[PDB]
Amino acid sequence: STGSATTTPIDSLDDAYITPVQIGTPAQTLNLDFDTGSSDLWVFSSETTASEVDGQTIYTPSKSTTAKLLSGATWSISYGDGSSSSGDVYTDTVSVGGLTVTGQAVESAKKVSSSFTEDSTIDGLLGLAFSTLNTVSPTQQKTFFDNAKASLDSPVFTADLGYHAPGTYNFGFIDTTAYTGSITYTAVSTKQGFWEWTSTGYAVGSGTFKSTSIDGIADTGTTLLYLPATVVSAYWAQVSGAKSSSSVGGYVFPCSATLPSFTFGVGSARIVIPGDYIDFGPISTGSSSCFGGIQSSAGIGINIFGDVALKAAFVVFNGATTPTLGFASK
Repeated sequence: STGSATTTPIDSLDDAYITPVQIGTPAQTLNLDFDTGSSDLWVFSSETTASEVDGQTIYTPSKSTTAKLLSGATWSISYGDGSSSSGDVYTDTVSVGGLTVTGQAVESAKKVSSSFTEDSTIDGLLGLAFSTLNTVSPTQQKTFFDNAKASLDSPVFTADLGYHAPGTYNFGFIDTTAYTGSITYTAVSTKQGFWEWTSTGYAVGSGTFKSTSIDGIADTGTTLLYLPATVVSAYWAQVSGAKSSSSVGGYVFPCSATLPSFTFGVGSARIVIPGDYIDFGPISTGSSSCFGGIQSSAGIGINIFGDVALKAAFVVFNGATTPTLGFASK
């Protein structure tokens, strides 16, 4: 089997991407944030505290003939941005892009933090990291990918995120029309439950490439590119008037600037992030200070190749017995 679904930016900045997902029978379509940095499929639901719902579409298990309470199971998750959610668990039929899993754990939110409530466009998350990170207790649950894997034509999914445009998540096949050149594969460590890999270095603009190992994760659920302070300083030093602002919470730059590109290494291959991908616009409405898309990871504990980096590539998440990542230009 295979699946193919379009993923759409939630706003003009590509802050996140939503993908429609069918849950239950008859189908209830929710727009989920596919997150390769977490491993829970959770949704706004008929159980979510009413004051914490503001425009999201909810899953109502009582209206699904295939929903079953997963008795005794609870979940609770906290994300890198300080957001959180928790609740109970149903199993139900879940389809993505024509690929169907029966018996998928669908984590029904009873509580969500303010950032979720305030984002009306995101109806929940669909985690695509390794199932060792799933938070369901007392019986850990599998991701949609892990449950689909054995049925897929190839044990892979691909992320093809757009810049200010829709893109695609494919499951079970690699669309050889969706990228240019060849795919370079690189080793993955699953030790922390993430798609963790080591970049071979970077360049700023037309500068020379610096060969240096940068361990980090491929995370579709993180907007920005978070790298070591040395690398980030080197990038923003090439932008007149850029500075790190403790009041704003990262590097800002004059909105009048033209940003340089940023290149990262994948083995001997190179992925180039155009400068415009690194512009996240005014810090507040009407400001002439703009927020940068490359930020320091120093206060995180991990480097994160988030959407800024991933949307410059066609990315293969190879879930074979020995997982690997692949990157191609596009």
